[PDB]
Amino acid sequence: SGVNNTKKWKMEFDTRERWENPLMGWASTADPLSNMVLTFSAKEDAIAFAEKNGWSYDVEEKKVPKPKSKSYGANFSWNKRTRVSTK
Amino acid sequence: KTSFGSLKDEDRIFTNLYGRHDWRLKGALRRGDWYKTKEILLKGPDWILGEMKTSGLRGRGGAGFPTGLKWSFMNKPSDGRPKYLVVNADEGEPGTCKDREIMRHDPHKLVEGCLVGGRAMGARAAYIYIRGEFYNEASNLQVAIREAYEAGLIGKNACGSDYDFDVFVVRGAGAYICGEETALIESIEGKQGKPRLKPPFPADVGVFGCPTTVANVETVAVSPTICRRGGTWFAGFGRERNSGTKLFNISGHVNHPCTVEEEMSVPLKELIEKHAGGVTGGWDNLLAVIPGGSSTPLIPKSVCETVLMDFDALVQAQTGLGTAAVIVMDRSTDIVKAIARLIEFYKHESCGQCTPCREGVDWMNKVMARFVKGDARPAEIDSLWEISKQIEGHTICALGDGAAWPVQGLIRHFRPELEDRMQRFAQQHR
Amino acid sequence: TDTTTYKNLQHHDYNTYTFLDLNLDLSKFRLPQPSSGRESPR
Amino acid sequence: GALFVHRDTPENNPDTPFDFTPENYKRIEAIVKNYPEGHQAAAVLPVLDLAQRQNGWLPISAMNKVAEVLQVPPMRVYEVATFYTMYNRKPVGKYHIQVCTTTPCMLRDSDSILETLQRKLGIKVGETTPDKLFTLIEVECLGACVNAPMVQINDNYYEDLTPKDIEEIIDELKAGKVPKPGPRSGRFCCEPAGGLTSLTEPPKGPGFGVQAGL
Amino acid sequence: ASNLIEVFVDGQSVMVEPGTTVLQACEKVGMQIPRFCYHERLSVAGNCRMCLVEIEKAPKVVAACAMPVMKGWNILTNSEKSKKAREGVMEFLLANHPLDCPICDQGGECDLQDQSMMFGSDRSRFLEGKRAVEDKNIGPLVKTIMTRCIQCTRCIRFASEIAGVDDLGTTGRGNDMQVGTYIEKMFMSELSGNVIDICPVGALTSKPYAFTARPWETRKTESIDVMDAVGSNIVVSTRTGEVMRILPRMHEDINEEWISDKTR
Ligand SMILES: Cc1cc2nc3c(=O)[nH]c(=O)nc-3n(C[C@H](O)[C@H](O)[C@H](O)COP(=O)(O)O)c2cc1C
Ligand code: SF4
Ligand code: SF4
Ligand code: SF4
Ligand code: FES
Ligand code: FES
Ligand SMILES: [K+]
Repeated sequence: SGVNNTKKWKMEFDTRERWENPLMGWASTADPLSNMVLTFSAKEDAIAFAEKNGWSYDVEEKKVPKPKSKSYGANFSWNKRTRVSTK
Repeated sequence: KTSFGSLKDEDRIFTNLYGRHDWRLKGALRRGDWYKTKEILLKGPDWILGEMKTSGLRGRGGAGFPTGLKWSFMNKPSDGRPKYLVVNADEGEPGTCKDREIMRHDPHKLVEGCLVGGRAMGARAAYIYIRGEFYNEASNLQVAIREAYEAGLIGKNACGSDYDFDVFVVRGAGAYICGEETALIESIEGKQGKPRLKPPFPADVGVFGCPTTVANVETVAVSPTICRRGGTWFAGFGRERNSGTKLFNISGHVNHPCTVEEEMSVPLKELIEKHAGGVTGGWDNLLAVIPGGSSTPLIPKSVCETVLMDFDALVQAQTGLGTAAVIVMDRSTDIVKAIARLIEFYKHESCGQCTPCREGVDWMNKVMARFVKGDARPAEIDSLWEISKQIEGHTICALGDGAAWPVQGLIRHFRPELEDRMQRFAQQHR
Repeated sequence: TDTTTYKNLQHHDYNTYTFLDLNLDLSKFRLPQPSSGRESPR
Repeated sequence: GALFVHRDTPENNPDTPFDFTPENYKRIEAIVKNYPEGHQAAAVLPVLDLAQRQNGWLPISAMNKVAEVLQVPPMRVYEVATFYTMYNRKPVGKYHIQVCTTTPCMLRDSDSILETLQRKLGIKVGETTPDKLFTLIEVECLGACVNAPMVQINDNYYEDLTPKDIEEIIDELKAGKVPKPGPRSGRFCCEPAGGLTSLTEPPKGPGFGVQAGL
Repeated sequence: ASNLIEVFVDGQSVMVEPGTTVLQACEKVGMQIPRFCYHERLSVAGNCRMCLVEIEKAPKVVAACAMPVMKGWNILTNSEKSKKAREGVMEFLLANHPLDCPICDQGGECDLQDQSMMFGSDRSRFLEGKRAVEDKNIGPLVKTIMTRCIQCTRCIRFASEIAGVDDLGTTGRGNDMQVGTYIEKMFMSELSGNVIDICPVGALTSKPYAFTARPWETRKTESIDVMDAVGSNIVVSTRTGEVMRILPRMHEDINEEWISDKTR
């Protein structure tokens, strides 16, 4: 339930091929930018870095949780359907 | 007045406490119940609330919150919802039998008090949640309610005052936590006896989601006598802010354990040596007293010498006036065993809804059992104090407080007894 | 006017259905109940 | 001691024959009419208590029958039946002796009462006699503390007990008579022993001490 | 400021609507109050007592998940009383919590472990024996190890409100109160892996995912589900080039916090 990992913008790369090692069965790779994750304080900063380094980018906006009307007294309503049957 | 006690029988409210007269409608009418209650209901809600406020009656349930203000919390226009008065007849707390006595011996006082409180707050019904073990008491209450319904005091014309009121009796099924306000409301609503948080208060969202007020049986039953005799007389009895009469259940190591009606602010020594016949073996043989039921901590004989039976007096004595249940323990008492039995009672009666009470009261029960056996080291005394302080004030209801308080009282007063037991155990193993 | 004898002996001859029989007798004396507008909270 | 997990046994499967009598159905209707409309789920406790009073104990078929009568979830019925301690989810004897062992009863020596019951019935606490006549359990405070020590047998309170008194009560129950409730120490109720310290004079009567203007 | 009230979190002023809880005001400011039983899409329960915070000039700490801010309240979230309350509540949870962390599917995904490290004490005073609860068999999807359960009623509230089955609940009282089904009942509706999601402890784990991987080693890929035409946003958890798990993504306009059982 923690939200400390949803504070900073991240840039990652597209996933490339990971095959199986014939000797041990390990995950072998051929691209170097597989574990490359970059941290930014702003979407515009990530945009500037991506355009500066010449990489084509796909950007999705920050999904924030919608504000919710939480009421403890709704669990014990006279007529509404929000009354709970257990606790 | 500076000395309190010696209450007169002409001023005692529960005149049939001992069941020596008829408990039915004829006996209640002879004793003075249901007199001018139509005039009371016609004088209406604001006058009754003012009478309760000027009487200064506090809750007999435990907390003692001012009854006039608590009942005036529902002095609001209706928002399309019905309003309910609820009577807490559970009486789960140990040491207490007064509600049982007045239900089985003066039930018409309870019914008239339900009518008076329901009119004073504005209400269509009073639900009396009785303890499930009180089957004969519930049947006597239903007989009295049937008598009132046949006489026309209740139902579709409240004594001819053009007020509609219904009194229901609903039985529990064996839970001490169902004596709590919100857990009692849930138990009436048909779920488990788990207390709900505040806010919302029962004066806004209560039983079935209506405005409601849970009140003690003693409070409800002394309401119409307060209305008839005036609030000035009830306030004149007792001290300032601790007024009126009170039912004391004296039990334990006394010669005559009994339920008595006495004026408030009475000395504990005077009360015991007058009504209980004294401590078995004498006042010098007295060791400790739990003065307000098991929720309140214990007090030793040295402070029992001059202590009074007020809310404020016991607060100054680092205790409280709960259900006025005076449990007396002499020198022969195993004090640690008694307190551990109380903690075991709280372990069995906690509803387990919320983590501090659930886990910590189980923890205190285990630690108290090891303390009775002597099976620990004396740092665990301070550890148990810290555990009790963690439980107290962090729980949903006050059962966590009422379980942390006896441990705190035992650690505060009888700590050398604990340490002596613990070192005796250590030396008889090593 | 007797004060020396117990007078709760009516609780001695109570059976296991006394409370609910009294409730069933009392059901005819009561007012109609309020409705929440729903037959159940579901 | 008890477990709050149901196990399917031939005597407690959800096919044991339970059904309310027509009188019990009338009582259920009275309870539902006592509660407000749209809140018939509040009638779980009285209907379950009525089922227990009809059947003795409370089998899972009876609990499901209560659920389907009240149109409430069977899990809500199970929650109530497992939360509340007066509901017998296992068969009990004809007489269910409950000895209170909370602190004031312990001070007034309920331990001797428990020991004498154990020696008289030949059983330990929590178990039933082989003739299915007596179940003996320990309980918390039953609300009659000034009459300690005390037991509850079915719906009756037997108070101010001595070992001889509880032996006489057990003998009367074995013979099949009613032992009559109340204290056995000679006092009628919670009054002080050896005379009354209060309420000695007759009550004043109606219209005494009434304030003016009422 | 029409129909708005000013409150303070650590002295910082913030406008809130009436009915806003203390926890909601704190997360509006930007601090996440610790929680175990509160879920923003479930009903308010208020039982774990982990969201206890101190209001200024108030002697009793209040539960932020249920108490609404009144007016001008200064919520001292990082006060001594709040820290002591959090330490005590975590001590009470871990007193009877079982030492099952290496054999737990909730290895690095444990809210209990993380909130222990962030707010609880670093040692135990529990010298007694821990309780143990027998396990259940509610289905081949959700594996139940109920000894780890901390009785937060999140699964019960989810099944009552969102799944709409009314099958789970608490049986018993006190320390013996057990979450589950009283009878041997198989809890299989759709949207039934979300109890595995919202169970903070590893009491309700995924049986296909049982003993397979760890959250720190699983890589997260944000993708879309194609099992139906809802288009639920998901995370594919892949370790060493193999798809290991499917989790939901928070998208308030499509699937909120949950995915179907077929999707999962
Ligand atoms: C665990 C617990 C048990 C209680 N049991 C009772 C009880 O059996 N009877 C009672 O009248 N009050 C009981 N109370 C106190 C109630 O809160 C109180 O009686 C109720 O709010 C009515 O208030 P009053 O004292 O003004 O009438 C209990 C409180 C707690 C915390
Ligand atoms: S304090 Fe104890 S009895 Fe009260 S709600 Fe919490 S668990 Fe239940
Ligand atoms: S739920 Fe968390 S604290 Fe409990 S055993 Fe699993 S990892 Fe450990
Ligand atoms: S099983 Fe999990 S979600 Fe359910 S009450 Fe227990 S800890 Fe909470
Ligand atoms: S303590 Fe035994 S009846 Fe109350
Ligand atoms: S998060 Fe508020 S008490 Fe659980
Ligand atoms: K989980």
